Amino acid sequence: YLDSGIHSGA
Amino acid sequence: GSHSMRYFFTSVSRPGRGEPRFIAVGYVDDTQFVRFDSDAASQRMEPRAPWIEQEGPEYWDGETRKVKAHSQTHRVDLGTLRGYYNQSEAGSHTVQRMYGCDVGSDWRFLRGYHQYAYDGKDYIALKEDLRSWTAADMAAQTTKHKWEAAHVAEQLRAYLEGTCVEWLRRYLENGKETLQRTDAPKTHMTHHAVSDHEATLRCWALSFYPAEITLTWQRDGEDQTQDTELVETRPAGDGTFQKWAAVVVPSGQEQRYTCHVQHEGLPKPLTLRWE
Amino acid sequence: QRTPKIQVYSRHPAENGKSNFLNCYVSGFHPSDIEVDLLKNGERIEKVEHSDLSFSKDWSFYLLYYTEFTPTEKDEYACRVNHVTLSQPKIVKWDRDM
Ligand SMILES: [Mg+2]
Ligand SMILES: [Mg+2]
Repeated sequence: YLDSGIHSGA
Repeated sequence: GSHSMRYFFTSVSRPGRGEPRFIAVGYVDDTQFVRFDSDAASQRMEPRAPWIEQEGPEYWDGETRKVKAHSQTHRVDLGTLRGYYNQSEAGSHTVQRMYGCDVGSDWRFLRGYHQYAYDGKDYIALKEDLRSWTAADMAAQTTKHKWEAAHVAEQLRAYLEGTCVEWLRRYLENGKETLQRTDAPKTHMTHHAVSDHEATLRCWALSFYPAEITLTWQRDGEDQTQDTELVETRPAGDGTFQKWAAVVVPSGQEQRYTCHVQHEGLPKPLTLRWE
Repeated sequence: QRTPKIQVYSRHPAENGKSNFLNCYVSGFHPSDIEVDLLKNGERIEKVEHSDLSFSKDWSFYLLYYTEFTPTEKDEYACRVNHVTLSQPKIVKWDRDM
């Protein structure tokens, strides 16, 4: 089950 | 014993035309269970183990949505990093990310991780405290400040200690027949003359799971490292692993040499001799 | 910047005349773009598959390439690998003892 918050860019 | 869930993501820019190649794979322990490949036709998260196939449409729709979100984040990051490093639009570059959680024998949270690389080198990683960041260089330090301000570690910690472990436990149950089974190495020794007075003894460990294993040689009951070769553990292609260790010995002296095999699937280590 | 390590081997201990699987495992390389062919008597084998790209703790990549094959006395099998880090393709012969 993937993390549903990977939205913060480098 | 202990267990883990891990996801691996790779994005590679394609300066000549189009968007980056994006590949994601998920594992429980040493078993791959899902994949996404931007080059594939489905454009969905796909099953790679029987025990995940039982998950219904809501699961697959959600994993697909999330993995595409991961891909867009990486795509943007490729541009951002190119800028940070003052690089040309001409070359191909790579972003890699890995994250996941470990649990112990009681299936309780043990450890979490979330780390990120640019062009094959450490860039930024969550520390084991799940609060702090290791930034490898000044570009990564810029990212670190950004992520501090956006509460990133808090969100990551919540996933790693909660959601990650909850779903790992679910998978361990649903796939118990294989995921909670150890396959002990099937072992044997081969003998290959290298002259008329010396020979290689090769100690084989085959068809084992998990991949973790130790193969050692002894001569007359003491460790032997001289004139040995140990190959890296390799996949058989059917979900199990293989390894061998070899030693060159004077012909006629084979009985001095013993191969020792340690693996989680063995109650006690095995000892092999040529004979 | 990091050259592929190569192992070529069969899934099962080989017996001539018994169908098997020919594996080429490439690992420890970066970047991920790589050319891997399996060869029979020097010619490329057509239907070769590979695993989904993954990587180790040091970020180096690994892939397994594989196809069905039948070991024989006369046929020679090999893996041919090219990568940016290599000045020319590297060929590793299959040896049933390794
Ligand atoms: Mg797009
Ligand atoms: Mg080359």
